[PDB]
Amino acid sequence: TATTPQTTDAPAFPSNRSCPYQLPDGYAQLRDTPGPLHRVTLYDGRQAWVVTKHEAARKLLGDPRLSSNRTDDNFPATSPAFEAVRESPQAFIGLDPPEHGTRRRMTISEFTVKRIKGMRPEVEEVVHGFLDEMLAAGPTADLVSQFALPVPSMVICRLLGVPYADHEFFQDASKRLVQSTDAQSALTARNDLAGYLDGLITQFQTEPGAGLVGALVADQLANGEIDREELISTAMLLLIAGHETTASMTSLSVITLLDHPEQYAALRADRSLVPGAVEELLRYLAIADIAGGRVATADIEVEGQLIRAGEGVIVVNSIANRDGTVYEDPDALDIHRSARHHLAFGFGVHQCLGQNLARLELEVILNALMDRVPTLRLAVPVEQLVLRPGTTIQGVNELPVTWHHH
Ligand code: HEM
Repeated sequence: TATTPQTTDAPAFPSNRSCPYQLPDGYAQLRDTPGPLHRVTLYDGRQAWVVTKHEAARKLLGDPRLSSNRTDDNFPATSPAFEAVRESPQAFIGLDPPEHGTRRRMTISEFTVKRIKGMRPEVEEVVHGFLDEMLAAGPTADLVSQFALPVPSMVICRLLGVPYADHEFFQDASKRLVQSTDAQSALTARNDLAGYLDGLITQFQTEPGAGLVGALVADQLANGEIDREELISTAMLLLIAGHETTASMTSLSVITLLDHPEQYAALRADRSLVPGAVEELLRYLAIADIAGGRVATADIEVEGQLIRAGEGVIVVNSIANRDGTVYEDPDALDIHRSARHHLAFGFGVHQCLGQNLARLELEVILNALMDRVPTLRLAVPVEQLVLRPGTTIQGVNELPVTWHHH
Protein backbone atom coordinates (compact mmCIF):
# COMPACT_ATOMS: atom_id res chain seq x y z
CA THR A 1 0.00 0.00 0.00
CA ALA A 2 0.90 3.70 0.02
CA THR A 3 3.58 4.08 2.71
CA THR A 4 4.87 7.55 1.73
CA PRO A 5 3.55 11.09 2.39
CA GLN A 6 0.41 11.82 0.38
CA THR A 7 0.83 15.56 -0.33
CA THR A 8 0.17 16.39 -3.98
CA ASP A 9 0.66 19.48 -6.11
CA ALA A 10 -2.44 18.56 -8.18
CA PRO A 11 -5.26 18.31 -5.64
CA ALA A 12 -8.53 16.56 -6.39
CA PHE A 13 -11.04 18.90 -8.01
CA PRO A 14 -13.80 19.89 -7.50
CA SER A 15 -14.17 20.13 -3.72
CA ASN A 16 -17.38 20.26 -1.71
CA ARG A 17 -18.52 23.22 0.35
CA SER A 18 -18.96 22.64 4.07
CA CYS A 19 -20.34 26.15 4.65
CA PRO A 20 -22.77 27.56 2.05
CA TYR A 21 -20.97 30.92 1.76
CA GLN A 22 -17.30 30.02 2.19
CA LEU A 23 -14.76 28.42 -0.09
CA PRO A 24 -13.97 24.74 0.43
CA ASP A 25 -10.70 24.51 2.34
CA GLY A 26 -8.93 23.29 -0.79
CA TYR A 27 -10.17 26.26 -2.81
CA ALA A 28 -8.85 28.71 -0.21
CA GLN A 29 -5.42 27.12 -0.67
CA LEU A 30 -5.73 27.53 -4.43
CA ARG A 31 -6.79 31.16 -3.92
CA ASP A 32 -3.66 31.81 -1.84
CA THR A 33 -1.12 30.23 -4.21
CA PRO A 34 0.67 32.83 -6.37
CA GLY A 35 0.13 32.67 -10.08
CA PRO A 36 -2.91 32.49 -12.34
CA LEU A 37 -3.06 28.70 -12.81
CA HIS A 38 -2.88 25.60 -10.67
CA ARG A 39 -2.84 21.93 -11.56
CA VAL A 40 -5.68 19.73 -10.32
CA THR A 41 -6.71 16.09 -10.66
CA LEU A 42 -10.19 15.33 -11.97
CA TYR A 43 -12.34 12.40 -10.87
CA ASP A 44 -10.93 9.97 -13.46
CA GLY A 45 -7.26 10.78 -12.81
CA ARG A 46 -6.74 13.19 -15.70
CA GLN A 47 -4.91 16.40 -14.89
CA ALA A 48 -6.31 19.82 -15.74
CA TRP A 49 -5.67 23.50 -15.08
CA VAL A 50 -7.82 25.71 -12.88
CA VAL A 51 -7.71 29.49 -13.11
CA THR A 52 -7.62 30.99 -9.62
CA LYS A 53 -7.15 34.76 -10.12
CA HIS A 54 -9.59 37.41 -11.27
CA GLU A 55 -7.79 39.19 -14.12
CA ALA A 56 -6.42 35.93 -15.56
CA ALA A 57 -9.94 34.52 -15.47
CA ARG A 58 -11.18 37.44 -17.58
CA LYS A 59 -8.25 37.08 -19.98
CA LEU A 60 -8.75 33.36 -20.46
CA LEU A 61 -12.55 33.55 -20.75
CA GLY A 62 -11.87 36.11 -23.51
CA ASP A 63 -9.25 33.99 -25.30
CA PRO A 64 -10.72 32.28 -28.41
CA ARG A 65 -8.08 29.55 -28.04
CA LEU A 66 -10.03 28.23 -25.03
CA SER A 67 -12.94 26.43 -26.72
CA SER A 68 -16.31 25.75 -25.09
CA ASN A 69 -16.86 22.54 -27.12
CA ARG A 70 -18.07 19.93 -24.60
CA THR A 71 -17.89 17.20 -27.27
CA ASP A 72 -14.10 17.54 -27.54
CA ASP A 73 -12.46 14.42 -26.14
CA ASN A 74 -10.19 16.57 -23.94
CA PHE A 75 -12.90 18.78 -22.46
CA PRO A 76 -12.52 18.61 -18.65
CA ALA A 77 -15.15 16.28 -17.20
CA THR A 78 -15.63 16.73 -13.45
CA SER A 79 -17.94 13.75 -12.91
CA PRO A 80 -18.89 10.57 -14.79
CA ALA A 81 -22.25 12.24 -15.48
CA PHE A 82 -20.47 14.66 -17.83
CA GLU A 83 -20.08 11.93 -20.46
CA ALA A 84 -23.82 12.40 -21.01
CA VAL A 85 -23.10 15.98 -22.13
CA ARG A 86 -20.10 14.96 -24.26
CA GLU A 87 -22.25 12.44 -26.17
CA SER A 88 -25.31 14.68 -26.62
CA PRO A 89 -26.23 17.50 -29.02
CA GLN A 90 -25.16 20.98 -27.90
CA ALA A 91 -26.87 24.30 -27.30
CA PHE A 92 -24.89 27.46 -27.94
CA ILE A 93 -23.20 27.32 -24.52
CA GLY A 94 -21.05 24.60 -26.13
CA LEU A 95 -20.40 26.46 -29.40
CA ASP A 96 -17.56 28.81 -30.32
CA PRO A 97 -17.74 31.86 -32.61
CA PRO A 98 -19.06 32.27 -35.22
CA GLU A 99 -21.64 29.51 -34.70
CA HIS A 100 -22.22 30.54 -31.08
CA GLY A 101 -23.44 34.01 -32.03
CA THR A 102 -25.80 32.80 -34.74
CA ARG A 103 -27.68 30.66 -32.22
CA ARG A 104 -27.43 33.01 -29.23
CA ARG A 105 -28.88 35.90 -31.28
CA MET A 106 -32.01 33.79 -31.84
CA THR A 107 -32.79 34.10 -28.12
CA ILE A 108 -31.52 37.52 -26.98
CA SER A 109 -34.76 39.38 -27.71
CA GLU A 110 -36.39 37.78 -24.66
CA PHE A 111 -33.60 38.87 -22.31
CA THR A 112 -33.06 42.55 -23.19
CA VAL A 113 -33.21 45.21 -20.49
CA LYS A 114 -36.53 46.50 -21.84
CA ARG A 115 -38.04 43.01 -21.79
CA ILE A 116 -36.75 42.28 -18.29
CA LYS A 117 -38.37 45.51 -17.06
CA GLY A 118 -41.73 44.54 -18.57
CA MET A 119 -41.49 41.24 -16.69
CA ARG A 120 -41.49 42.91 -13.27
CA PRO A 121 -45.29 42.59 -12.76
CA GLU A 122 -45.26 38.89 -13.68
CA VAL A 123 -42.25 38.27 -11.42
CA GLU A 124 -43.79 40.19 -8.52
CA GLU A 125 -47.11 38.42 -9.06
CA VAL A 126 -45.47 34.98 -9.17
CA VAL A 127 -43.31 35.70 -6.09
CA HIS A 128 -46.21 37.02 -4.03
CA GLY A 129 -48.52 34.24 -5.22
CA PHE A 130 -46.21 31.48 -4.06
CA LEU A 131 -45.63 33.47 -0.87
CA ASP A 132 -49.40 33.61 -0.29
CA GLU A 133 -49.60 29.82 -0.60
CA MET A 134 -46.61 29.01 1.60
CA LEU A 135 -47.58 31.45 4.37
CA ALA A 136 -51.04 29.88 4.56
CA ALA A 137 -50.05 26.20 4.31
CA GLY A 138 -48.07 25.64 7.50
CA PRO A 139 -46.08 27.04 10.41
CA THR A 140 -42.96 25.60 8.81
CA ALA A 141 -42.09 25.07 5.17
CA ASP A 142 -39.37 23.84 2.86
CA LEU A 143 -38.39 27.11 1.19
CA VAL A 144 -36.87 25.23 -1.76
CA SER A 145 -39.86 23.21 -2.96
CA GLN A 146 -42.48 25.75 -1.83
CA PHE A 147 -40.82 28.98 -3.03
CA ALA A 148 -37.23 29.01 -4.31
CA LEU A 149 -37.82 26.58 -7.18
CA PRO A 150 -41.42 27.19 -8.38
CA VAL A 151 -40.95 30.96 -8.74
CA PRO A 152 -38.14 30.97 -11.38
CA SER A 153 -39.71 27.86 -12.94
CA MET A 154 -43.02 29.61 -13.60
CA VAL A 155 -41.21 32.71 -14.88
CA ILE A 156 -38.96 30.92 -17.35
CA CYS A 157 -41.83 28.72 -18.58
CA ARG A 158 -43.79 31.86 -19.49
CA LEU A 159 -40.77 33.26 -21.31
CA LEU A 160 -40.27 30.00 -23.23
CA GLY A 161 -43.87 29.04 -23.95
CA VAL A 162 -43.58 25.81 -21.95
CA PRO A 163 -46.93 24.99 -20.24
CA TYR A 164 -46.57 25.01 -16.47
CA ALA A 165 -49.21 22.27 -16.17
CA ASP A 166 -46.35 19.85 -16.86
CA HIS A 167 -44.13 21.36 -14.16
CA GLU A 168 -43.91 18.27 -11.94
CA PHE A 169 -42.48 16.35 -14.90
CA PHE A 170 -39.89 18.80 -16.18
CA GLN A 171 -38.87 20.17 -12.78
CA ASP A 172 -38.09 16.60 -11.72
CA ALA A 173 -36.29 15.95 -15.01
CA SER A 174 -34.29 19.19 -14.66
CA LYS A 175 -33.19 18.17 -11.17
CA ARG A 176 -32.21 14.67 -12.29
CA LEU A 177 -30.12 16.05 -15.16
CA VAL A 178 -28.26 18.75 -13.22
CA GLN A 179 -27.74 16.71 -10.06
CA SER A 180 -27.10 13.23 -11.44
CA THR A 181 -23.78 11.67 -10.51
CA ASP A 182 -23.77 8.93 -13.18
CA ALA A 183 -24.02 9.12 -16.95
CA GLN A 184 -27.03 6.81 -17.33
CA SER A 185 -29.41 8.82 -15.15
CA ALA A 186 -28.19 12.10 -16.65
CA LEU A 187 -28.82 10.67 -20.12
CA THR A 188 -32.31 9.45 -19.18
CA ALA A 189 -33.19 12.85 -17.74
CA ARG A 190 -31.99 14.61 -20.89
CA ASN A 191 -33.99 12.24 -23.10
CA ASP A 192 -37.07 12.79 -20.91
CA LEU A 193 -36.81 16.55 -21.45
CA ALA A 194 -35.96 16.15 -25.14
CA GLY A 195 -39.00 14.00 -25.92
CA TYR A 196 -41.22 16.49 -24.09
CA LEU A 197 -39.78 19.44 -25.98
CA ASP A 198 -40.05 17.63 -29.33
CA GLY A 199 -43.79 17.16 -28.85
CA LEU A 200 -44.15 20.85 -28.01
CA ILE A 201 -42.40 21.75 -31.28
CA THR A 202 -44.81 19.66 -33.37
CA GLN A 203 -47.74 21.19 -31.48
CA PHE A 204 -46.53 24.70 -32.38
CA GLN A 205 -46.15 23.69 -36.03
CA THR A 206 -49.88 22.84 -35.94
CA GLU A 207 -51.03 25.82 -33.84
CA PRO A 208 -48.37 28.54 -33.53
CA GLY A 209 -47.49 29.03 -29.90
CA ALA A 210 -46.44 31.64 -27.40
CA GLY A 211 -43.04 32.44 -25.97
CA LEU A 212 -39.55 31.88 -27.29
CA VAL A 213 -40.08 28.25 -28.30
CA GLY A 214 -43.13 29.34 -30.29
CA ALA A 215 -41.10 32.05 -32.03
CA LEU A 216 -38.19 29.73 -32.84
CA VAL A 217 -40.58 27.16 -34.34
CA ALA A 218 -42.48 29.73 -36.42
CA ASP A 219 -39.39 31.58 -37.65
CA GLN A 220 -35.88 30.09 -37.46
CA LEU A 221 -37.00 26.44 -37.65
CA ALA A 222 -39.40 27.12 -40.56
CA ASN A 223 -36.47 28.80 -42.36
CA GLY A 224 -34.09 25.92 -41.62
CA GLU A 225 -31.84 28.30 -39.67
CA ILE A 226 -31.85 26.06 -36.60
CA ASP A 227 -32.10 22.28 -36.56
CA ARG A 228 -35.01 20.69 -34.70
CA GLU A 229 -32.55 18.93 -32.38
CA GLU A 230 -30.78 22.25 -31.77
CA LEU A 231 -34.08 23.92 -30.92
CA ILE A 232 -34.65 21.18 -28.32
CA SER A 233 -31.16 21.65 -26.87
CA THR A 234 -31.59 25.44 -26.79
CA ALA A 235 -34.97 25.28 -25.07
CA MET A 236 -33.62 22.70 -22.61
CA LEU A 237 -30.62 24.87 -21.72
CA LEU A 238 -32.85 27.90 -21.10
CA LEU A 239 -35.38 25.84 -19.13
CA ILE A 240 -32.79 24.29 -16.82
CA ALA A 241 -30.67 27.41 -16.32
CA GLY A 242 -33.83 29.42 -15.69
CA HIS A 243 -34.91 26.93 -13.01
CA GLU A 244 -31.87 25.89 -11.07
CA THR A 245 -29.61 28.94 -10.81
CA THR A 246 -32.06 31.45 -9.36
CA ALA A 247 -33.53 28.85 -7.01
CA SER A 248 -30.06 28.13 -5.59
CA MET A 249 -29.30 31.84 -5.23
CA THR A 250 -32.55 32.34 -3.31
CA SER A 251 -31.97 29.55 -0.79
CA LEU A 252 -28.28 30.31 -0.30
CA SER A 253 -28.97 34.05 0.03
CA VAL A 254 -31.53 33.38 2.78
CA ILE A 255 -29.03 31.19 4.66
CA THR A 256 -26.25 33.73 4.20
CA LEU A 257 -28.34 36.76 5.15
CA LEU A 258 -29.65 35.12 8.32
CA ASP A 259 -26.05 34.42 9.34
CA HIS A 260 -25.23 38.13 8.86
CA PRO A 261 -28.18 39.68 10.71
CA GLU A 262 -26.59 43.14 10.96
CA GLN A 263 -26.40 43.38 7.18
CA TYR A 264 -29.85 41.83 6.70
CA ALA A 265 -31.26 44.46 9.07
CA ALA A 266 -29.56 47.30 7.20
CA LEU A 267 -30.93 45.88 3.95
CA ARG A 268 -34.47 45.79 5.34
CA ALA A 269 -34.13 49.39 6.57
CA ASP A 270 -32.99 50.74 3.18
CA ARG A 271 -34.28 48.90 0.12
CA SER A 272 -32.15 51.11 -2.13
CA LEU A 273 -29.37 48.72 -1.01
CA VAL A 274 -31.05 45.63 -2.52
CA PRO A 275 -29.48 45.79 -6.04
CA GLY A 276 -25.99 46.21 -4.57
CA ALA A 277 -26.65 43.42 -2.08
CA VAL A 278 -27.71 41.11 -4.91
CA GLU A 279 -24.42 41.80 -6.68
CA GLU A 280 -22.45 41.06 -3.52
CA LEU A 281 -24.40 37.83 -2.93
CA LEU A 282 -23.73 36.77 -6.53
CA ARG A 283 -19.99 37.44 -6.08
CA TYR A 284 -19.86 35.78 -2.66
CA LEU A 285 -21.97 32.69 -3.36
CA ALA A 286 -20.71 32.09 -6.95
CA ILE A 287 -22.98 29.09 -7.44
CA ALA A 288 -21.99 28.16 -11.01
CA ASP A 289 -18.30 28.22 -10.14
CA ILE A 290 -17.52 25.18 -12.32
CA ALA A 291 -19.44 26.37 -15.42
CA GLY A 292 -16.11 27.59 -16.82
CA GLY A 293 -14.81 24.39 -18.39
CA ARG A 294 -12.75 24.94 -21.54
CA VAL A 295 -10.31 23.08 -23.76
CA ALA A 296 -7.27 24.68 -25.35
CA THR A 297 -7.12 24.35 -29.13
CA ALA A 298 -3.63 25.88 -29.19
CA ASP A 299 -0.78 26.63 -26.80
CA ILE A 300 -1.48 29.62 -24.53
CA GLU A 301 1.23 31.35 -22.51
CA VAL A 302 -0.07 32.62 -19.16
CA GLU A 303 2.36 34.56 -16.93
CA GLY A 304 5.20 32.08 -17.36
CA GLN A 305 3.01 28.95 -17.32
CA LEU A 306 2.02 27.15 -20.52
CA ILE A 307 -1.37 25.67 -21.31
CA ARG A 308 -0.70 23.08 -24.00
CA ALA A 309 -3.12 22.38 -26.84
CA GLY A 310 -5.54 19.69 -25.76
CA GLU A 311 -5.38 20.45 -22.04
CA GLY A 312 -8.53 21.09 -20.05
CA VAL A 313 -8.94 24.39 -18.20
CA ILE A 314 -11.62 25.25 -15.64
CA VAL A 315 -12.14 28.93 -14.85
CA VAL A 316 -13.24 28.71 -11.20
CA ASN A 317 -15.20 31.91 -10.75
CA SER A 318 -15.86 31.35 -7.03
CA ILE A 319 -12.11 31.45 -6.36
CA ALA A 320 -11.62 34.33 -8.80
CA ASN A 321 -14.38 36.22 -6.95
CA ARG A 322 -12.32 35.90 -3.73
CA ASP A 323 -9.30 37.66 -5.29
CA GLY A 324 -8.13 40.16 -2.67
CA THR A 325 -6.44 42.34 -5.30
CA VAL A 326 -9.97 43.13 -6.55
CA TYR A 327 -12.24 42.77 -3.47
CA GLU A 328 -10.67 43.98 -0.23
CA ASP A 329 -11.14 41.37 2.52
CA PRO A 330 -12.62 39.07 -0.15
CA ASP A 331 -13.99 36.48 2.28
CA ALA A 332 -16.15 39.06 4.09
CA LEU A 333 -19.74 39.57 3.08
CA ASP A 334 -20.26 43.31 2.62
CA ILE A 335 -23.51 44.36 0.96
CA HIS A 336 -22.14 47.93 0.87
CA ARG A 337 -19.02 47.03 -1.11
CA SER A 338 -18.52 47.44 -4.83
CA ALA A 339 -18.99 43.91 -6.16
CA ARG A 340 -18.60 45.25 -9.69
CA HIS A 341 -16.64 43.14 -12.20
CA HIS A 342 -17.41 39.87 -10.46
CA LEU A 343 -17.35 36.64 -12.46
CA ALA A 344 -20.41 34.84 -11.08
CA PHE A 345 -21.95 35.14 -14.58
CA GLY A 346 -18.70 34.52 -16.48
CA PHE A 347 -17.19 37.00 -18.92
CA GLY A 348 -17.01 37.45 -22.66
CA VAL A 349 -19.05 35.87 -25.43
CA HIS A 350 -20.62 33.25 -23.12
CA GLN A 351 -21.43 35.65 -20.27
CA CYS A 352 -24.76 34.59 -18.75
CA LEU A 353 -27.68 35.34 -21.07
CA GLY A 354 -30.09 35.33 -18.14
CA GLN A 355 -28.09 37.54 -15.78
CA ASN A 356 -30.49 40.48 -15.69
CA LEU A 357 -33.53 38.23 -15.33
CA ALA A 358 -31.73 36.64 -12.36
CA ARG A 359 -30.95 40.06 -10.90
CA LEU A 360 -34.59 41.10 -11.25
CA GLU A 361 -35.88 37.86 -9.69
CA LEU A 362 -33.53 38.12 -6.71
CA GLU A 363 -34.38 41.78 -6.06
CA VAL A 364 -38.12 41.06 -6.13
CA ILE A 365 -37.62 37.97 -3.97
CA LEU A 366 -35.54 39.68 -1.28
CA ASN A 367 -37.88 42.68 -1.11
CA ALA A 368 -40.86 40.30 -0.91
CA LEU A 369 -39.36 38.23 1.92
CA MET A 370 -38.46 41.34 3.93
CA ASP A 371 -41.96 42.73 3.28
CA ARG A 372 -44.13 39.65 3.77
CA VAL A 373 -42.07 37.48 6.14
CA PRO A 374 -39.69 39.74 8.11
CA THR A 375 -39.72 37.12 10.89
CA LEU A 376 -38.44 34.37 8.56
CA ARG A 377 -35.83 32.16 10.21
CA LEU A 378 -34.31 28.74 9.67
CA ALA A 379 -36.15 25.88 11.35
CA VAL A 380 -32.92 23.87 11.75
CA PRO A 381 -29.36 24.97 12.59
CA VAL A 382 -27.14 25.67 9.59
CA GLU A 383 -25.04 22.63 10.57
CA GLN A 384 -27.99 20.32 9.78
CA LEU A 385 -28.39 21.48 6.18
CA VAL A 386 -27.06 19.29 3.35
CA LEU A 387 -25.09 21.09 0.62
CA ARG A 388 -24.85 19.80 -2.94
CA PRO A 389 -21.39 18.63 -4.04
CA GLY A 390 -18.98 20.72 -6.07
CA THR A 391 -19.81 18.74 -9.22
CA THR A 392 -23.14 20.57 -9.69
CA ILE A 393 -24.72 23.99 -9.16
CA GLN A 394 -24.18 24.96 -5.52
CA GLY A 395 -27.17 24.95 -3.21
CA VAL A 396 -29.35 22.99 -0.82
CA ASN A 397 -32.10 20.62 -1.89
CA GLU A 398 -34.16 21.35 1.27
CA LEU A 399 -34.37 24.45 3.49
CA PRO A 400 -36.65 24.17 6.54
CA VAL A 401 -37.89 27.62 7.55
CA THR A 402 -40.39 29.07 10.00
CA TRP A 403 -41.82 32.49 10.82
CA HIS A 404 -44.51 34.22 12.91
CA HIS A 405 -47.96 32.78 12.26
CA HIS A 406 -50.55 34.37 9.96
C1 HEM B 1 -29.14 33.03 -10.96
C2 HEM B 1 -27.82 33.09 -11.13
C3 HEM B 1 -27.10 32.60 -12.42
C4 HEM B 1 -25.78 32.34 -12.45
C5 HEM B 1 -24.78 32.44 -11.27
C6 HEM B 1 -25.42 31.94 -13.78
C7 HEM B 1 -24.14 31.59 -14.19
C8 HEM B 1 -23.74 31.46 -15.50
C9 HEM B 1 -22.37 31.39 -15.96
C10 HEM B 1 -21.15 31.44 -15.01
C11 HEM B 1 -22.38 31.27 -17.29
C12 HEM B 1 -21.12 31.18 -18.20
C13 HEM B 1 -20.99 29.78 -18.80
C14 HEM B 1 -19.70 29.62 -19.55
O1 HEM B 1 -18.90 30.59 -19.63
O2 HEM B 1 -19.50 28.50 -20.09
C15 HEM B 1 -23.76 31.27 -17.72
C16 HEM B 1 -24.21 31.16 -19.02
C17 HEM B 1 -25.53 31.08 -19.38
N1 HEM B 1 -26.62 31.28 -18.55
FE1 HEM B 1 -26.61 31.83 -16.60
N2 HEM B 1 -26.57 31.96 -14.55
C18 HEM B 1 -27.63 32.38 -13.76
C19 HEM B 1 -28.93 32.55 -14.21
C20 HEM B 1 -29.39 32.27 -15.49
C21 HEM B 1 -30.77 32.36 -15.94
C22 HEM B 1 -31.96 32.80 -15.06
C23 HEM B 1 -30.83 31.99 -17.21
C24 HEM B 1 -32.15 31.96 -18.01
C25 HEM B 1 -32.27 31.30 -19.16
C26 HEM B 1 -29.48 31.66 -17.65
C27 HEM B 1 -29.07 31.24 -18.90
C28 HEM B 1 -27.76 31.11 -19.32
C29 HEM B 1 -27.34 30.78 -20.68
C30 HEM B 1 -28.29 30.51 -21.86
C31 HEM B 1 -26.01 30.76 -20.71
C32 HEM B 1 -25.09 30.47 -21.92
C33 HEM B 1 -24.71 31.80 -22.56
C34 HEM B 1 -23.79 31.58 -23.74
O3 HEM B 1 -23.17 30.49 -23.87
O4 HEM B 1 -23.69 32.52 -24.58
N3 HEM B 1 -28.64 31.84 -16.56
N4 HEM B 1 -24.57 31.41 -16.61
